[PDB]
Amino acid sequence: TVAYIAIGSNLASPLEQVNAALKALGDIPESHILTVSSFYRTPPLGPQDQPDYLNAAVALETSLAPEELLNHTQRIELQQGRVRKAERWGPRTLDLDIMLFGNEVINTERLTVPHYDMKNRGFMLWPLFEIAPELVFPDGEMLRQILHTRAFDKLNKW
Ligand SMILES: Nc1nc2[nH]cc(CCCN3CC[C@@H](SC[C@H]4O[C@@H](n5cnc6c(N)ncnc65)[C@H](O)[C@@H]4O)C[C@@H]3C(=O)O)c2c(=O)[nH]1
Repeated sequence: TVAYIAIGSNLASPLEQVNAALKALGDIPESHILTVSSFYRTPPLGPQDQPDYLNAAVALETSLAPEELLNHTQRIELQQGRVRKAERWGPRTLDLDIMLFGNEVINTERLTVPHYDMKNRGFMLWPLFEIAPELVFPDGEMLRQILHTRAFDKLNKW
């Protein structure tokens, strides 16, 4: 099954954290990366003191069940998501979100697929459109149609 995973990091210098997470995704059992979007920069919209986010999308081929894939993404967040710089580990700065999982619809306590808010997030839709422009959602909405309707601002490459 082709799962599409959004990866974001708001560390001040996030390239090494993002690469550690991508390496970790490729090492998930019974799975392997098919394609990775470019890295994109998303400035914060409200308070300008928060760092920019680095955002990307990953196509992962996997035979795992959806909740099993979520277990691994959450393990990676626990293992790689915090960075130490001086005397303490900072807060979690890495987010891994399952956007789509084949054409399955999931609505459990733990997992909502398609991701509940991806249709409002250019930082999710634009990297996904780069790697899967013909993507169709389980209910028949088209990724191109969503971007056409909202005319989201394009994001700069990192
Ligand atoms: N520029 C920019 N880039 C950005 N990147 C990412 C963000 C916000 C990340 C916030 N995001 C982090 C992961 C989860 S954490 C909560 C619970 O959600 C459950 N869950 C349900 N369905 C899920 C699914 N499909 N995948 C993964 N978890 C899923 C899970 O059980 C967990 O316990 C959702 C949360 C959110 O999006 O609400 C952001 C930004 O703000 N700005």
